[PDB]
Amino acid sequence: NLLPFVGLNNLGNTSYLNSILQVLYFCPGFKSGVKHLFNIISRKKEASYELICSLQSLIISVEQLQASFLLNPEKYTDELATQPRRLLNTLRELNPMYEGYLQHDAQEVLQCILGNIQETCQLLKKEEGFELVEKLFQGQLVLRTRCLECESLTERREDFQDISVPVQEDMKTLRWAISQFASVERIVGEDKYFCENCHHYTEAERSLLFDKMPEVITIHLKCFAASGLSKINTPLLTPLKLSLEEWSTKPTNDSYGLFAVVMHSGITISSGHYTASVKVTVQSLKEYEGKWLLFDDSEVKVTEEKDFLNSLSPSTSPTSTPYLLFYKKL
Amino acid sequence: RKVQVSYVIRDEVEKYNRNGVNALQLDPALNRLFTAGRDSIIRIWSVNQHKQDPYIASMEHHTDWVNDIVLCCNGKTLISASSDTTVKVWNAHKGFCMSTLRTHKDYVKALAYAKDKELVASAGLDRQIFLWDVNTLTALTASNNTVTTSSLSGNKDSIYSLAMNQLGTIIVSGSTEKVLRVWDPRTCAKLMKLKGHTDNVKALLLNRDGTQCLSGSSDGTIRLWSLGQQRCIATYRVHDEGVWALQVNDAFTHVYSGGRDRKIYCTDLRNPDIRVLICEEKAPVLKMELDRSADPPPAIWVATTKSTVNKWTLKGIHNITPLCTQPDQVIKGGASIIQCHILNDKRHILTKDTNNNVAYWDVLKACKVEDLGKVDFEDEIKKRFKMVYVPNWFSVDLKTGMLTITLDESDCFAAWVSAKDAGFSDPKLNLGGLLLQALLEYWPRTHVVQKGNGYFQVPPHTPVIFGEAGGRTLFRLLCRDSGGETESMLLNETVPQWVIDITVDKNMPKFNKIPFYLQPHADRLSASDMLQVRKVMEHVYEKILAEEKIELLCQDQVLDPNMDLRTVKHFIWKSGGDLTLHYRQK
Amino acid sequence: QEQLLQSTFSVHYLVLKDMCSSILSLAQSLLHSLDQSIISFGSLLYKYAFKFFDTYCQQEVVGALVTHICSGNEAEVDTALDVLLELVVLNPSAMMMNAVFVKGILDYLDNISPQQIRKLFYVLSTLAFSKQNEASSHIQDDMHLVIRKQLSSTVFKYKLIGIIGAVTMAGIMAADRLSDEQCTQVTSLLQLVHSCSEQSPQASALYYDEFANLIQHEKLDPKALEWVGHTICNDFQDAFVVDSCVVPEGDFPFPVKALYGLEDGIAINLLPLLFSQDVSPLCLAPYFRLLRLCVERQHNGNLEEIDGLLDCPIFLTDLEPGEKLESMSAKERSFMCSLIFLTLNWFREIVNAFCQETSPEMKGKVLTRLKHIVELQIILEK
Amino acid sequence: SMQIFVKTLTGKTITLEVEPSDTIENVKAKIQDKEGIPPDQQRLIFAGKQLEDGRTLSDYNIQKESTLHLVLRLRGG
Ligand SMILES: [Zn+2]
Repeated sequence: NLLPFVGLNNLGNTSYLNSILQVLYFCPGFKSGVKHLFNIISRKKEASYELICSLQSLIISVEQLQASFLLNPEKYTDELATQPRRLLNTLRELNPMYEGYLQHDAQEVLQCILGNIQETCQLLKKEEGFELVEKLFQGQLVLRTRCLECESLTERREDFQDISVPVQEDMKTLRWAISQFASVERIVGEDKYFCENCHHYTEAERSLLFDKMPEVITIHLKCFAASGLSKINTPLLTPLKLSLEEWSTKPTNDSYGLFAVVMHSGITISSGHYTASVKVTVQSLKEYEGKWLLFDDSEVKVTEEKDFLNSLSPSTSPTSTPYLLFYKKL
Repeated sequence: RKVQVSYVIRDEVEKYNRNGVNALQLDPALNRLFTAGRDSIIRIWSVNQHKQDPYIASMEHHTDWVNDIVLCCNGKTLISASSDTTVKVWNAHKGFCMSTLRTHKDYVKALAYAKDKELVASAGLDRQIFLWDVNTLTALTASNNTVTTSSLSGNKDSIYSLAMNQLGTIIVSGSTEKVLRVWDPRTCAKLMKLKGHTDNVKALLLNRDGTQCLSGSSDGTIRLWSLGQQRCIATYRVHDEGVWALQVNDAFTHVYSGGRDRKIYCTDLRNPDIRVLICEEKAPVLKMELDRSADPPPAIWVATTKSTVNKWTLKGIHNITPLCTQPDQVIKGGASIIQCHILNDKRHILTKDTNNNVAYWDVLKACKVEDLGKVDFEDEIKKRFKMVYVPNWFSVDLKTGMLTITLDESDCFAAWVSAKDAGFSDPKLNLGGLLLQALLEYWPRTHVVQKGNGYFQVPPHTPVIFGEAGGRTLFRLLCRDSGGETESMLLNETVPQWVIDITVDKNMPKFNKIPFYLQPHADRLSASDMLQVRKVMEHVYEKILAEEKIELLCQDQVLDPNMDLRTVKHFIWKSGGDLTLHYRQK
Repeated sequence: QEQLLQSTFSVHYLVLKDMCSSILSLAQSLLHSLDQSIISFGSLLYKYAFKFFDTYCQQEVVGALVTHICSGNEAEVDTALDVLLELVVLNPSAMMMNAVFVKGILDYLDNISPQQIRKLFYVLSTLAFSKQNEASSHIQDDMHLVIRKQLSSTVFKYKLIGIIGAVTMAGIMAADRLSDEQCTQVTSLLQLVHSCSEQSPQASALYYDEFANLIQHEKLDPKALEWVGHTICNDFQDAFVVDSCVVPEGDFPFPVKALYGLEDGIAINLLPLLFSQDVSPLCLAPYFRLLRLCVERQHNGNLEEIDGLLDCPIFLTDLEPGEKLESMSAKERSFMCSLIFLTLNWFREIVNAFCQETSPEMKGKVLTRLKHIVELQIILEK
Repeated sequence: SMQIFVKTLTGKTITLEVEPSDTIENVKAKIQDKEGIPPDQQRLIFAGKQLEDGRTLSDYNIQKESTLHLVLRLRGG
């Protein structure tokens, strides 16, 4: 009954890292990129880099156990999984907060992993494909301010890796959440914009626009509120198909398809459990194409697409709150 | 909230506008024009062509942008709205503020007037619309200072324009809701919700009987509405950019419009094809006033973002190349300070205005030192750089086109400067404490008799303003007026404790202390920020003539003997830890 | 009296509601006392405030109780836990939305005794399964994950806390008043506890002790009893019970024989497992008690299935001192002293099982075992 | 002194008056005055990078009209 998909063992309050690693492993082009960086580093060494090495070791380890299970399925009975002990240890050196066995944010550890990959890429490119994070997860935002007195426009350029959107007002769909993010908003009253053309505090309209789009659109759901901090257990209506044309500087025909969801189970924000649900994109592996795998640490299940989306629906109240949505470019 | 003390560095008489003009009101009986300036001053001008100097009076009681003015009661009363969240009643014949209405919670942007009923409505960014009867407002006295308020409701966003009809039976509101809301001022009941605009509305007009409404919006379209049918009966698109000002004739057949595109057009309402380009202004048009002495109007007064107010003749509209090329009459305007730099001593400021002139100011004495002409502003900053560091103790805002200096409890007393370092001939001096004593010099409560701080004096005409931090103006007065009976009683209630401590109790503020490390170059010490390097030099000398034998180092650089520790920590140190100094024999 | 306090709140809660903060401060001070009359009144002052006041003062009541449970006093923690249980039973709907604060006590289990930990899990479990609404399902799956990450904890104390909490939850989960999907869900929880405690013998012993007390003192669904009895009976047979036909073999430094039989048979393979430790034999007694109770519950007091365990011999050495007590080494006596304790504990548990029989020869076997306990106990002092 | 924007948990933009020399502790304290979220529970994301405590706004090249994003920690394990 064991599926040919390697899970990850919980080393003690590390399902935040396991859910991220399973999403990153199945992310299109991430395994290919990390292999390429390892080749450059290994050749450079044979002629700071530990995180790239640790990622390579984990990817190979997952690959070999998957290979061995296919050849000899009788060798494994209870569960097929491996331990990211080396990768976890590297995170403790890079970030001291990971020392111990406490519970951590899944988006934060993904940010730490992706942030240090780009630093290694920049250092290697400085010493010298190389644009792993930038082509995959990094896009460009255009933030426009319109003073309501003089009607002058000011613009800013800012990069982004994830789109943090609200889930509540203070049913709703993902379209509403991105509207609350990038549609025009009026800042008034206590939050007046200081126009340097008027030399005065004025009301203004702020709108965000997508200029450059990455290969992977990460949506960070603010499933938490303040009054006092609490968790919002009601999800949005997450669609399988997403088009960011409404909020783009140029008209585009490029749509994105959902391929990974990171969920959080718990009634509070200070503790809980993280699980990942990933869509599957040798001959026996093709029977899982178009299906969703749920990664509950070392246990891997499989779910049909129509059943998985119903599990995400707010109508059937789920105990696992979606927290990160990953969309890949079609 | 916390009370802040602020004052304006200016001349006694500001004859000309130092910023743009937001509103215009014309008095046909006395031939007088009123300009609501962005420099917080209302001015009266004689529109008679004979007078080479049209200036009459300045109505200076606001502390921020004056947004709207209405001239009511046959030119005897003026109502004004301002960004300081207050509505004020003025004596338009003498030119003094009679009362202040503090019902609004945000900027007050619009004033509507009904001539027949003497009814005035004030609306603003707090989404409120209040109705006022001028006769009740003008009849207020010291004992009779209570008024019943009738406020319209229903508007879900900030109002930018307001209008009423001649008969006082229809009131229309324009806001960023992109819709027009109409009430009946008599019953305060909602009538209709006009829709069709796709942007903010800044201009509104109504006819005598209040059955048709003209509205101009930031979307660049003028819409004529029918209140009977509750629909838009015509739309006019004659402007490239948003329409900000509207004027109509007594027959309500020709509309005069101007906006951000700087062009003014005369369009016939019966047929939009007949359009006349009156002029092309040098700045975006904020407001226009029609000369209604004759029909058709002979001329129009135009207020823009510049300090100059121009009058354009309208002879030949009914008789693209503009009709006019030069304004018939011109009201002169001043210069607005647009750039500001506080020098390293925290006592002098270099400013650059809209005329590119650069001036040198003394904050402590609250006066201008010298005009530097059209010298490059950045170069003048470099030519006046000094290797000294004084902590920030004031803030500068240029919202009125003038120098306003704000003093806050957090950092007013952070700058201790020796008398020798300043121009006063050495005892230690606190710049913030000295300025506060000079601002409140005429206040009898500060007398124990000597007056002031005994070193300098701000000009007597300096407007001293007390207001809440990010709030409302508690009390405004001139420096020389603190001795009056009314002002002194008001000062006792508004002046906060942190100003009483220094100006009345004569207490001395804290002395900031900077600890530092002395180590031999190859024992933590705490000293005053003003301590010179010589004092540290002689301390090491006694530990082991002192000037000659000992050289102190920081970051492998030599320290000037006359330089102070405060300057060393700021420039040379370039580190986020306790300042370390290294001593070695010469 | 209680009735005066009950009547006071019942008809004049309108005026008392204005001062809920003042009443709760009075209630909290009363609970710090040492007399039961004062403590009982202070607990009542908490319960009546929760019953009659509004939502905001109810959160104050729960927050005040959580502070008492985290205070450290044995008297306060015991009393406040009783108040929490009463509030859950009385008004589960009001306590339903206060579960976040009650869940917060789990962060302070270090200064809470194991007896109070069991009670804290009982109120949490009975509150999570009080209703079937969507609010309960969030807490139900929340409680499962808290224990799931305690069962797998490397820290031994939290591993034991996970066993106590998971056995406690299964009691409410399988409590008889149960559909198949609930029956397999509680069964999966027990399979989780069994797997986690397999390695550690003392942790495995706690699982048997806690789960046996649940079978004895609680009435559960028959289907739940069906699975537990099946898995225990076969595992116990495979673990300890061995055939008497096959002679023992090994590298034992002692002669190994079958001892203490009565009157082709089964026997308890006690000694070789004890020697190999130089299921663990240390869990033989608590495990058999679990087997006996599970068999008894399904058959309603009938126990023919474990008849052979009473009279079966025990694989033991020549336990009589053959004038070699002084020559015995320290390792040998220490091993053999544990041999006597495990043999005595097995016989004591055997007596517990068949002490309620009626048949004459059935009773004589028990008395013979009772005689064996006494005489073998005398050998212990040697 | 400049003005920056912070998009809060509801997506609603607020404004702060900051110095280029202000530390991330100071910025987080300003948000607490406007939002009520304790600084230790605050995560500030600028241009895809989380602002680290102990550094200043000049380290990240944060200038006028720069937008920060405020999120909390959803701890799991
Ligand atoms: Zn502006």
